[PDB]
Amino acid sequence: APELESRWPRSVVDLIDVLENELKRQNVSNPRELARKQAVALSCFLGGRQFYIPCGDTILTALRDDLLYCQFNGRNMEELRRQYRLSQPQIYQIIARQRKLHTRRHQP
DNA sequence: TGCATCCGTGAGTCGAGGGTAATAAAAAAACATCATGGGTTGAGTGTGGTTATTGGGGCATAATCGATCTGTA
Repeated sequence: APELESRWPRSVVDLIDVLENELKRQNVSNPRELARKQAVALSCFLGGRQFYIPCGDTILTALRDDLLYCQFNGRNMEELRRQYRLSQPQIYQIIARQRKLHTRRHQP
């Protein structure tokens, strides 16, 4: 049965909902139809091929990282370390990185 | 020389329906041939698998402030 599902399109189905919950959350008109055509593009784009999808929050780091730099206010280095369960080295690194990032924004 | 005889000629763009029909023999055998259906090749498209990683975070080993009790005219 699992091996039967191995080549099963069940994965396709699982995805329309993955698209649904963000589209419904973002509140756009007509979830279902938008997401199915949305999937068809992926099917043609990625038909019959090995693909590494960035796994296990790697993208979510970048968004976790952006908010943290926004809440870094110069003396709360302990506060956001509890509330993200991160550590001193992590905090320092992200801080310096996003600081350079914004400095490229303010500076030409 | 006169006679009949045959052989090419003769506009131009345009439109709309546009196709119709006097008749007729059956058996048999014989053969050709395509049509479907079932089975080997074979030709794929399908799917997991080991091994090259390059940013990131991390602990060492160093370093430059911040706050108070002992020594010198």
